[PDB]
Amino acid sequence: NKFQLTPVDVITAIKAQNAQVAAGQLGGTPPVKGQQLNASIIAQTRLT
Amino acid sequence: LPAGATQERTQKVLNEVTHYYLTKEKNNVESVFAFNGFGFAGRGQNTG
Amino acid sequence: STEEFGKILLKVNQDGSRVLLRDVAKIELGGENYDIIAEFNGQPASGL
Repeated sequence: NKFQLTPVDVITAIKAQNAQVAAGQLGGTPPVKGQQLNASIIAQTRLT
Repeated sequence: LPAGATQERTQKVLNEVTHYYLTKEKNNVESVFAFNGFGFAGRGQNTG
Repeated sequence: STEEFGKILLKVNQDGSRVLLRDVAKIELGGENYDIIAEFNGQPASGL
């Protein structure tokens, strides 16, 4: 109440900040011709 | 191929494997089915 | 049809001009994924 929040705010924060996001790859199929780099893109990982 | 190697590179080497089998062994070889994408260590742009 | 898809309306501009899907992207039939190039004697192929 102090900060004008319900458990809905908490639940929304937890699902947003504790997430495993798939973000694709740099230089992935289908590729441009003459590409040397193929690396995974990493974004949010579940908290631990 | 090694870690990071783009599909395009793995194709060069694959086109070489088919070339050799279609010349140096023309008498024994019937066909080469080249699969630039997956091996048996895994799938990935660096395997074939 | 790719033609139907390109004619998808994304936005109407303030002056009244249309922003179509083909205005921001390249519609084309293609594959579910591009991870495996399979050549047969260096020709494009499919199979079972």
